[PDB]
Amino acid sequence: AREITDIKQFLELTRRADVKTATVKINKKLNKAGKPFRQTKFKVRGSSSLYTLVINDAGKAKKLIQSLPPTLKVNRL
Amino acid sequence: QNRAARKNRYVERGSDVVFGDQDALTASTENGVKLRQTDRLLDGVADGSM
Amino acid sequence: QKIAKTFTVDVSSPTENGVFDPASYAKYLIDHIKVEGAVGNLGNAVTVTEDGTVVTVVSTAKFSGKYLKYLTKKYLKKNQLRDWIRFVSTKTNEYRLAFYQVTPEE
Amino acid sequence: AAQKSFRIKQKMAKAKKQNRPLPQWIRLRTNNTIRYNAKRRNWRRTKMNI
Amino acid sequence: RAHAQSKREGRHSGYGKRKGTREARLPSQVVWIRRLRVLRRLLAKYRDAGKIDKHLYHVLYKE
RNA sequence: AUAUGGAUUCUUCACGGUAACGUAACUGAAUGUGGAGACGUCGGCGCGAGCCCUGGGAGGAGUUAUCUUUUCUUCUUAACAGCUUAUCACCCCGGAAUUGGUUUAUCCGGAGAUGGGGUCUUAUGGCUGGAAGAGGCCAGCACCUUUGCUGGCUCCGGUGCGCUUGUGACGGCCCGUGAAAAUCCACAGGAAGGAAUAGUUUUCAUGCCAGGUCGUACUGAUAACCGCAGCAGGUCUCCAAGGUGAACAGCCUCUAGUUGAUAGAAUAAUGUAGAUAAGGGAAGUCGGCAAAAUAGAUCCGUAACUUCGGGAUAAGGAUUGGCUCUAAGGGUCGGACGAUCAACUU
RNA sequence: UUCAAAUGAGAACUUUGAAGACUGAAGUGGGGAAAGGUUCCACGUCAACAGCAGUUGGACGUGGGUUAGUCGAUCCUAAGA
Repeated sequence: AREITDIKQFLELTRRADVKTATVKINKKLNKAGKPFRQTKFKVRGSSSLYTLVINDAGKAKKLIQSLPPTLKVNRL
Repeated sequence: QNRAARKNRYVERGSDVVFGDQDALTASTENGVKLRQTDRLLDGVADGSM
Repeated sequence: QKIAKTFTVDVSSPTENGVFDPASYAKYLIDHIKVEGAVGNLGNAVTVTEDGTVVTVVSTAKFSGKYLKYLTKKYLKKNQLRDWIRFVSTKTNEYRLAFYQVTPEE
Repeated sequence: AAQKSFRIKQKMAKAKKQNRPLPQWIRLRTNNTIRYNAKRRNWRRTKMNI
Repeated sequence: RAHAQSKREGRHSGYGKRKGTREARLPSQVVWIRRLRVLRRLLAKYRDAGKIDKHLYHVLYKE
């Protein structure tokens, strides 16, 4: 497994054309120790390794789901 | 109690009528084996007299 | 600073049958609870208040859900209601007395 | 043992298949001298010495 | 726990209860090494904070 | 096997840092040289892991004649990957007697110490990915069914001459100085090979294909091995909880595992194993044989002889429970003191 | 060691439950090497064996069960052959 920070690098992996399936994941966590917030994790099945991208904000998460290609298979939770 | 007692009791199905008193359809063969299995004592001889 | 903690014991299924009563239970709690030593000190650290369906206790002072469960089973043994009633948590700080399984006789 | 040769294993296999009592259809034959299996083995009683 | 709590107070400690040599109970070398390290790093922080000078530090180190 | 991406090249075979060295890359045949593989035991000292001990909160179980904010239990995180981290060692600046630094252990410095600023290994630890979807602990519905179905919580800390183990840097020991080879890598060398209209790099990245043969159950012993046996015998090794205590001694417990050894009824003599005994105290016996007595720890004290190391725990004395106190012995941070946190020794 | 129920013609010895104890992490625990070779597990079943018994079994009868690029062997050398 291999984390990615950058958003541009994730969009390259989706167009790489070995990646048959992706999967989205949603987790409840608590920031600092103040309040809850809804994390997301966009994982993508490479041939060798599993690349993943942790987005904390819920607003940026929902635009990212649309920003995936339609031809790629996507799988919720 | 009486709510439970009137809920729990049963219609008695068809299988109870035919197989209440009955038992042992296809009796237990002498080796104690399943239908496809083989038993090399009694594969050779066919019949209970022999 | 101190930050209060509501705890809510339902007693519906015992009370409707009439083995149990909220009034003696709310009477039993309010004296037997201990803060900072010993019994019978508790002005405004806690406030035990029955409705009838649900009993409610709210504590700015040191108090826990296990200590509430402790004092209930202490009370239930006093009435010989252990073996037939048990203290349960449905949600966090949200408790209710439920009868055990109990088969029908017939 | 639990780390056998193939050859040692091969001889256990022959020893397993030989380990059986007499088929009952052989009792019934014309001029049956043979009554029981006289070269039967058991793990406790006799060590096969590989 | 109750026996451990009385041992913290200084109870069940006396000559009757003890069945080991002083070294077996607490080694003499450990008592030295605790002590000598403590006297060492006292003199370290006095030197660098500059209560004591370096010439007197060198004498007290060997003492 | 190759093919795209990146890098490199018209100064063809990368740049940066004073330097230790650094980075995603950054041609290389013969031959040669070097490292890894590659290694004793003992001793303490540091660091890590697992276990032990311990507090708050969220669940579950037991106790409740009287007392107990109580007793027990669950709250977990793999290989692998990417960032980051350490003793030793090394580099630069600078020039030390009024000699300084420093380990539990006294070794180091004009062959350049102390000091200040760096570079490196990544055992090990940390942080995210793996990964909560898993696992664990609870709650509630459907019901002849060989059946599903749905909710929660899974959190935040602390302590140490602790135990087991791994590793580090040191020290002791010898007329003992404690394997080899496969395999892999590096360095020196430069045979030669590559561009300006497109080549060179498959030790950077991603992608494609493939991985045969044989062993794999179970016991490992007061019934599976060897003693003619389902024989009180013999047979190599790993894991290893709580208390008492110096202790992997003995004694009692938790997890796990047994409850197997022909039974029943009486309680004669003689036995086997084990105890006690008035007064005397070896009169017993070939012979104090066998029992008895002594025993742990602390303090006082300790002869002859001696190869000066010993003899020595010589001998011989005074003590030890329980409780409630007093006294001394540390750490942590920010500049004469003050706050706060902890160990079991005397 | 004891009490009940179940099974069965038959129970001091099988099974489940209820009690009382033991081994007491240098184990009557959990895994392996040598050696054994199916003893593992299920169903059926008691003539003989289990120095009493037996409905029980490592017994008797019939079956099922051991899946590897990564754990081993294979490869390397040791004393030696």
